[PDB]
Amino acid sequence: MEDDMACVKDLVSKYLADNERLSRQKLAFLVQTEPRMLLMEGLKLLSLCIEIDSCNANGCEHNSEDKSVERILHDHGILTPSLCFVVPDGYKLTGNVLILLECFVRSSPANFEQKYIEDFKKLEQLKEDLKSVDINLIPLIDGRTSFYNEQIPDWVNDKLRDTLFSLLRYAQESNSLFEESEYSRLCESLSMTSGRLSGVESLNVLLDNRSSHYEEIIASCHQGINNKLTAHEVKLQIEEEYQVFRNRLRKGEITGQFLKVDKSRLLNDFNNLYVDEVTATKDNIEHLIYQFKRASPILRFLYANIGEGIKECQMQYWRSFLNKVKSLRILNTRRKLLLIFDALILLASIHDQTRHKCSKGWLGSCFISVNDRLVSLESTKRDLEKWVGRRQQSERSPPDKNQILISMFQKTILKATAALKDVGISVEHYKINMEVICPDSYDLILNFDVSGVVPTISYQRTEDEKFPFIMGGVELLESTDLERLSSLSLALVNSMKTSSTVKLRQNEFGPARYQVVRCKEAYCQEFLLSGAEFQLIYQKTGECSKCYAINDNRVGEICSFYADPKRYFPAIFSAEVLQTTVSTMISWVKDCSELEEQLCNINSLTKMILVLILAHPSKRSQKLLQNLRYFIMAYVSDYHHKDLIDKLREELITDVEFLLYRLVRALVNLILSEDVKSMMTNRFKFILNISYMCHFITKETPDRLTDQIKCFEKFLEPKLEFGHVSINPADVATEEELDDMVYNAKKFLSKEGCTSIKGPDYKKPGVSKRFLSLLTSSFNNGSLFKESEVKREIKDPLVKSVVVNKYTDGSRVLNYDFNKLTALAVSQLTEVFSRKGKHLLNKQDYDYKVQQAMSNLVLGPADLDEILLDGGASVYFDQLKETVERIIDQYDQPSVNDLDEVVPNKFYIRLIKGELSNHMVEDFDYDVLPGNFYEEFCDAVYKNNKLKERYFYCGTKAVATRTYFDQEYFQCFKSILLIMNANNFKFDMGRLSDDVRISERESNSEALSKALSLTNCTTAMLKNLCFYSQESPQSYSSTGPDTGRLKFSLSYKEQVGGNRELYIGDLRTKMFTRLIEDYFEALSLQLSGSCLNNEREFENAILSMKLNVSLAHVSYSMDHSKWGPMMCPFLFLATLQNLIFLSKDLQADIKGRDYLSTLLTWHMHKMVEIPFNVVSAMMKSFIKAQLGLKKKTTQSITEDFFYSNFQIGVVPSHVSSILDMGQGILHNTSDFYALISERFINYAISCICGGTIDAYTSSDDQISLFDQVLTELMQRDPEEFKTLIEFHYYMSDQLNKFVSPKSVIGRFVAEFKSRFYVWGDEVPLLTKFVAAALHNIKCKEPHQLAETIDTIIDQSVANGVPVHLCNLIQKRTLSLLQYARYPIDPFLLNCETDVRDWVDGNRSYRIMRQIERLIPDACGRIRSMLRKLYNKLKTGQLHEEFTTNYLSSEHLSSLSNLCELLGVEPPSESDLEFSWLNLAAHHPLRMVSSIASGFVGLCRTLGSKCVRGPNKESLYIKSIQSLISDIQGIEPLIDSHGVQYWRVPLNIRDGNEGVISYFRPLLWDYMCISLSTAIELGAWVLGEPKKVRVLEFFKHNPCDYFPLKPAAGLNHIIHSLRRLYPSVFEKHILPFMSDLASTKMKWSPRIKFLDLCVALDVNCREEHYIVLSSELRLSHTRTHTSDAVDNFMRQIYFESYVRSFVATTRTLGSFTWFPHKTSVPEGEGLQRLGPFSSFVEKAIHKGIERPMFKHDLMPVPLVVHRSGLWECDKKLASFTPVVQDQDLEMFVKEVGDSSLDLLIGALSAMILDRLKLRMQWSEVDIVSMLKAAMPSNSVKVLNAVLE
RNA sequence: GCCUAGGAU
RNA sequence: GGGAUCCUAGGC
Ligand SMILES: [Zn+2]
Repeated sequence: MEDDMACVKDLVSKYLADNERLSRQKLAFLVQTEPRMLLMEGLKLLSLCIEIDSCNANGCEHNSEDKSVERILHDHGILTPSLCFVVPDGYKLTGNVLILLECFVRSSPANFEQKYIEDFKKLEQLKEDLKSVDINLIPLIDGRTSFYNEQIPDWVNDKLRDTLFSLLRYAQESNSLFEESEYSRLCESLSMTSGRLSGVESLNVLLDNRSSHYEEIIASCHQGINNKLTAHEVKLQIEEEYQVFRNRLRKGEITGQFLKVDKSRLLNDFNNLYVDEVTATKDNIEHLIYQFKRASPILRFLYANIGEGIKECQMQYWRSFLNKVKSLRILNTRRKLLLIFDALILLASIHDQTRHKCSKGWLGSCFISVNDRLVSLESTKRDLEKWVGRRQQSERSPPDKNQILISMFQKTILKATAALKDVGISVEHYKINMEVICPDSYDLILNFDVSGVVPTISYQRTEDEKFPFIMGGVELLESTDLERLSSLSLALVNSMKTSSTVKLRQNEFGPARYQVVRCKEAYCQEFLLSGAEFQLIYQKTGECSKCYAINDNRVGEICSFYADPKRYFPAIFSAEVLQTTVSTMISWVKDCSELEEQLCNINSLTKMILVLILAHPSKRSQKLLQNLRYFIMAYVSDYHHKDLIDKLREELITDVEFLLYRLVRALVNLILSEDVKSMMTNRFKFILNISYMCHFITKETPDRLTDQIKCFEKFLEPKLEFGHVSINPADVATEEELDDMVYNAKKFLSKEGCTSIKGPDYKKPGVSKRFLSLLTSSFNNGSLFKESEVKREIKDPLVKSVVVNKYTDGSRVLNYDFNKLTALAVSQLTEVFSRKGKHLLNKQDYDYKVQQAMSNLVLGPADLDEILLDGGASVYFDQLKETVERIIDQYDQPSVNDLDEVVPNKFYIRLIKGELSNHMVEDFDYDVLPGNFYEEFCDAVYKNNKLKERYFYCGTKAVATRTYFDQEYFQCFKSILLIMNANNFKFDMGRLSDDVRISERESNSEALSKALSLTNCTTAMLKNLCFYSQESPQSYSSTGPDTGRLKFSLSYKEQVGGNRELYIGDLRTKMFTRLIEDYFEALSLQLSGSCLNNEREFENAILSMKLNVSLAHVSYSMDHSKWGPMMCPFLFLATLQNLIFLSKDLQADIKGRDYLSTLLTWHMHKMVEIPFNVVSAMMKSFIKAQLGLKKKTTQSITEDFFYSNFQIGVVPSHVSSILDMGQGILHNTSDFYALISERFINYAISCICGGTIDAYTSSDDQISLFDQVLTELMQRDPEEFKTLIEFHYYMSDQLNKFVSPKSVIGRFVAEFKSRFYVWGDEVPLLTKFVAAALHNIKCKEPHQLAETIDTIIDQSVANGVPVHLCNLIQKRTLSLLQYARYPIDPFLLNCETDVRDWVDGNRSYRIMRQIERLIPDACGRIRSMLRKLYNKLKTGQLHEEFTTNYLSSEHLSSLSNLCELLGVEPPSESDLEFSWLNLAAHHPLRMVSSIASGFVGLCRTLGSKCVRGPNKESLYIKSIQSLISDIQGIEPLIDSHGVQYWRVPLNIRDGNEGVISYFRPLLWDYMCISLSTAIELGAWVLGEPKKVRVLEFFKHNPCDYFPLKPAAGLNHIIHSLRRLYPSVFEKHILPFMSDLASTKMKWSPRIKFLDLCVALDVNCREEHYIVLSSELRLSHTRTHTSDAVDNFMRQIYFESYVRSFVATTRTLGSFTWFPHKTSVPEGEGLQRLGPFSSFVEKAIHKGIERPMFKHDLMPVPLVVHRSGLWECDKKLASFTPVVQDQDLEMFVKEVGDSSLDLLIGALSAMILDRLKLRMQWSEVDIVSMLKAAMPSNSVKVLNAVLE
């Protein structure tokens, strides 16, 4: 700790500015050794610096020797009788007036004003005495709120502050030095404030340690470049390059890379694109539609022809009851559970049959028994026979099988009921019959014969003949297929609620167990199409791809397939949507005369496409549709890339895709049809929207492993050609790695072009020195700016999951073990063999025997091994055997298992474990267990000393120890759990599966806590958690800080098409990157053109675009490939080290540049990790290929790259190359680079030709808007235009920026960020928004999905979607919700919306509309009543007799009280009876990824106790339904769409408060919602609704639009917050963004409306819309800075009268009403400043802190007197704004509270000095104002003022 | 492979 | 990716 004081003493000796006035305390601090002495001297030094800086900035000389005002005056030559001893911190005299000063620091507005008022009273108590010598005193006060002075570098400042606080943090010393008051004041003074600068300059508190490796890098980055070239010079180089390029090109030495377009060739190649197996020339629609319906199982089932055709049985009740019993894990699943449970349902069906001849619940020999299981009957009889036989033998080794069977039945049923009756309710709802069990049944069982069909499931494919129906019977134009598909998809989705059961029959014995299988069956689901039923059958549960089978009763097993439950979602219940989609889509192109005939064919084709998408959803069918957009984009263009068509040829596997290809090719050939020309825009829209029919599938991933391998290959494969791949770089970098790094850094800049015997070689990384020098020089010469930059010099730019590492020692592991991994792989392989491999290969194959040997090796139960030796593989096993043998030979803190030591009946424990496995501890149920059990458990735990001290404290155990004695057992049980932290292999597998990892993961905040808790300032700030904290390093090498290097990790982010990469960091990597990110973004913010962060740029982009397509100017829409993995931080550093910013200052520039150099140098050395499963799978491939068990495909380069390093020893773990930039990490710097480079390139092209170009960017995309000249030239000299484009390609390639083959050039479209535009018409996107809105449901409260879908629909409607679609979607969602039977309240969603209900409505306005529609003739007067009420209130007549009198008050008859307080008749007596059931009127509903799983979770959660009691309990929803159904005065009511709302009588409104506690009346909610919305929106929403019939039909062309705008002081809000709720205000706005502790507000206008609005609220963009003017008719319409400147003026004027204050840069700015350099133009309120205009400009709006002199109006300072400005005994000028009644009211309120003579004198003086200027007072009153202000004594004050 | 009793899912 | 039984003891 001594080193701390040492180094800080060194700093304060060095960096302290030379001034002898600091020397004294300097000495006093540089000599002490006692801690307390050092703290005192340091704090005194800091306060001295503060007061010095203050007295300098104000203009008062520093009282150094600490004189006294008596002495201060008497040594100045005046007489002073006697004073009280006061010590000033500075003073000054001017003639007969005096100026004092006093300053301090306080960081809390509560403890701020105290010092202010104390100093003011201490000064006035001396002014009163001073007044009698004819001398004026002016008591200045200053209130700085930070110790950040100006004579001291700030990093030294806080480096001193924190070490002082630490030395002060001696516990014993702090205690035995002072009390808690001053301790608390001091600790919050060294608060480690975030300061005013960036947060990286703190680097200067650490060593350099930059010995040798850091030099040559900078040299190379600075060696060849020449960043000084003049402006004119660059023209020469540019011209020479252009000339040599054109010359060497025209002679045909380089390619052309660009082709002109022709529709013929494009169509021809698009047709013959896949021409190797689509043996077709032309296409007939008829044969197509014919062979479609007979394609594949689902299709052949849909369009088929089937189905030309309540009992309260005794098979359901039993089943429901047994299901419920099974749910709770009561019974021990042991040697034979489910068999008896099957026998019981067998007897149930037997009994039920012979009474009413039921025909249900049966397929051949099958019956859905318990958990959707479909058992046979024969094997049941056999196993029952065998069971009773061996049981009789056990009785032998008397009774008959009947007797023992009924005995078991009686025993199990009795145990069942006995367990149930502990807590569970009984037969009361379970209406069962104990006659089912006959006194003899086993015989009756053995005499049951049913005949029928047999069930089968066929795995392998078949032929198209086992289908016993007639294929083509349905028709396209009808909508049966969609409903069949909906039903089937729902039957699929529902296949997840099954729980993993325990099978009964292995069902097969032999390798045919994957061939057609039928002995028994397994689980099954039920669904109805129109008439009869159908069973859907599967075998194993979960959510993994498997087989299925569709069984029926009249025939067996219509088909079978290979689907997967998820990914089939977005079709359920949505049938009348898709049809409407297709219809409105067709509706566009239906007027093309040249297409009149075969139009119906188009219809069929469109429909067919959609059904195909829905029937066979698969990965590689998405990209085919997506890529289509680029083709159509190319069609309308002019020039396209040379190598385009070879992109749309990815990969196809099975047939269906080729069917889709043929269909779409036919449709394109028919739509395009070169001999038709009429409607181009509509066909454009049609095809384009057809291309977006890809989102309909899903966004998820098909697999995991082969999804990770792809991304890993994408990562690695391009970093190998360049020839630089390091491996396992240790934290201490050896020399060879540094050497290779230098060599590669040199190689990177070795690019060349157009001057060589080889010419340019595209598609290879690197930058050439010529172009880089040209760029840098042309940038430094200011040849890339405009007036918005030359006039504004660039100010200094300095003013999810996270990985947790492992640890074995000081070091950190970085390499997996070899032999451990070998053992792991072997084990896994043995598992794979044991599960499936053993049932596929023959026993006389060598591979089978090998696997057998390796399995009996690894677990417990040579001529073959000799042949193995002859098969080469000899030594591999010889070593591996002993290796893994030795690996396998090598292998009281309170916990959860201890429960088994207390609770003997385990069933309770299983209950508890389930409940915890569902809900948190905080919301555990009270009634899961018997009430006595809690007390008995608490007793049995408090007895046993062990667990007692393990959870009780004898001296969080405190809260439990205390509560147990007080006998609140439930809180005790919950607490003991909150401590419990519940929230044949011969070795241990899990330990191995954990040892051979390296990195683990954690959430965002779980680590932020564990960080912030281990430091002083518990306010999370950037530069506090890595610089000044425990566990941080001291110095740093050229590689990284002494903690280590910058790790990372890999994963994938999924989208449509392919998947992008995802880097993940640790805490430190994030913390350090964030600084560079913020820096570069702040820097880019000054320059115009970027569009990644801003908003008001993107709209300018859109406006420029829309403007471009009116004159046919040639747009150029680009893109960029491999942007991520082909950028390098070396390039950023190199272009930075040559950047020269503002040239006025000298050093801080290079300081920042060096800091950034160090940061980038750290970043260049990252150590990317490699995932685990990738390594496991590749090792598996290796160990296979070694023996070559199953020869796979020919290995790519990655497998060899691995195996090479693998069969030498080392297993590759980390790779640290140079070539790759982070993918998504270093965004802002990449955008900066792209912007600068693009501007330079456009500059060059301007230099060559005679035109201009405008561009933009987000991260890699771009546009280019050719000027008029470059457009109009293109039509005469195509050669020159093409060569310009080519030279652009070349140049832009030289700077390491490529162009993807999908860019285009055109005159008819313009693309940006996927937002297309055309002339005249506009292009919507229907399919995208529809497919988005179809699946956006998760497992939240059903009151949130409402606003979710409402937001989605509001966003969509703005883009030309027609509203009918939206209503259909809303109805679909409501039906999906009703499927779970959640009783729909009134306001859940408004399924009636219109076109006015979005463009001018909120989320709730539509609620008001549905209510208005529901129950009229009541609101028809409530509206007028609220209208009168609001009209009266808006002018503030009562303004309080409603909020604090009615709103909070009990809504009992308050309405009638309003109606009598306003004079309108109250409602009827049969009005209050309306209400609406609200679940969760006490506490929100308790709750217990993907989408399907989310939906099944939401479907499950409802049932299981979604109800909280009065205090805390649990119930159901059916319960409350019954308990309402009891009371015979409660009448429900429904609407057409379905909206429950009730009628309950006021006569029993009380007297039965049991269930009625939930209900809530409707008109109350209507009133309050209406008032709130009206206050918020425009008050026009309280007219009278109406429907119009004033229109005749007009021929509505399908494309016609009409843009629209929606129909709509923060300082005052903040004022009211600080005036009403101070505690909430200080802790939520000041630390967020504010510093206004030293600010006054005692003179500010007030508003009553806003005040009461805020009191209620605390008590209780969307630019344009684009719609069709063919809809705008059928609707309804309803019937109805200068301020701030004048506020500051009146504030100053009012303060001028209360006292006298000096006018300086700190007095004025200290107020609140002031334009503190906000968004204000040059001249806005400068006319309303009088004598203060120039000061704001010349002084305030430049950063100049000085006092006011006489030269500031056109050497004594100025004094603000009453109204007019005064110098020493003379007036120069004045100013006086206008006053109002309310301002005077607030004035006389706040001033005339305690004293009187002050108000009288002030008013008299104001009247006097305002009369002598002859202004007029006739505009206001006096007497009534006084009365309204002083309600009891206005007479005497009237007399006083008027006298 | 079976019966009884229990434990774990 | 596509069929769930494991341990200990007692009588066998
Ligand atoms: Zn029946």
